[PDB]
Amino acid sequence: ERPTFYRQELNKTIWEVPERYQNLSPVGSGAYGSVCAAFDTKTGLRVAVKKLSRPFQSIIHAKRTYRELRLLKHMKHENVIGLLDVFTPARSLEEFNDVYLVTHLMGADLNNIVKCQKLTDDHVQFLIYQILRGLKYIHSADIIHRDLKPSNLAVNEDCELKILDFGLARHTDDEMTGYVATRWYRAPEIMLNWMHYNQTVDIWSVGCIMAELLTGRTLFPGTDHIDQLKLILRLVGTPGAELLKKISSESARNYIQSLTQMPKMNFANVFIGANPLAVDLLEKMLVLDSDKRITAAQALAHAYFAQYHDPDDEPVADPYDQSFESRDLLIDEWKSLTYDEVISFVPPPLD
Ligand SMILES: O=C(Nc1ccc2ccn(CCc3ccncc3)c2c1)c1cc(F)cc(N2CCOCC2)c1
Repeated sequence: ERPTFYRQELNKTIWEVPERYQNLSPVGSGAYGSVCAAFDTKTGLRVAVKKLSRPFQSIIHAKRTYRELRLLKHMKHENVIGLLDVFTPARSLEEFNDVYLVTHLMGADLNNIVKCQKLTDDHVQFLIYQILRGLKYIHSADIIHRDLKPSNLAVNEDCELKILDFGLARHTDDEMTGYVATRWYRAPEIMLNWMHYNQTVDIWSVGCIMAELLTGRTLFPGTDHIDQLKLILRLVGTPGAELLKKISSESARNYIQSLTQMPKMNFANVFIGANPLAVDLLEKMLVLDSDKRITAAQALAHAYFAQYHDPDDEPVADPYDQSFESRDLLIDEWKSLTYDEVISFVPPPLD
């Protein structure tokens, strides 16, 4: 049953993959992984193959490897990345040291859609509807994306959208410093660590994306974390009594009350010419208090998407057991858990 593997050096990386994968070519890499494009001769699909970099070098890395595979094996939704294959060249656990993941090849993301074409209200309707439909699914499994930005959304020529995560390196202080797309879509409560965050972090990110599809421009292109907070508060208004109380960071909470109070602005006078229903939806997404933000499920029932809403084709996820996240284990334990998931993978219906 075990395929035959062949070797190849590509940018100083030894790729050992099954013979089904041909025409391997580097797309990109980082600390957590290397990615190639290839052609899958079994399914006939252009695919991305990610080779994980030192997946078991520490506890943190091992747990991270296990986490991603558990996530990917669970996600089965039209608007969310599907796992086509996972494999390792190793014939046993003793020699299990490499993991490769395969999915459908992107190419075009929402970033290049927004820069290099005219988007109509009906295109915006369709693209945000598909982000929220994917999001209803993943939130239903208590999965939080936390890094939704236009580079993590794949968009094909028919305007069909998938949510993925193309993060190949760590989410460090330096990667979030300055004038960077890395921070522009983050809910303020996670950007400044105000509190224990909830899944409505992702809804904040949708609002910033929806706004950018409407105007063609970044909503909050802060030059640093504080400049970004100023851009945000200028639009949505400074916190009132109720929200401040909920900010457990005494340090965060005292910086806020130094700011001069500002009202929420008129969104119709920022988003000029836009569908009044878009503006309405945006006002419900872009709300400082995460408790009061619209959820994906609620947002799908909004008038703005009447053209597309179908309550019988907006599925929820099967229960997802995340108890491992509380679990403390050894590198070797995380590794064998990971091995069991590799060996147990069943590919999706062909094709
Ligand atoms: O996208 C993820 N992983 C992944 C798996 C396989 C491949 C192959 C290539 N890449 C890089 C991205 C890419 C894909 C296709 N074509 C070009 C590039 C992979 C990345 C991924 C990982 C996660 F930990 C969470 C989510 N989320 C969690 C929350 O819900 C959404 C899914 C997605």
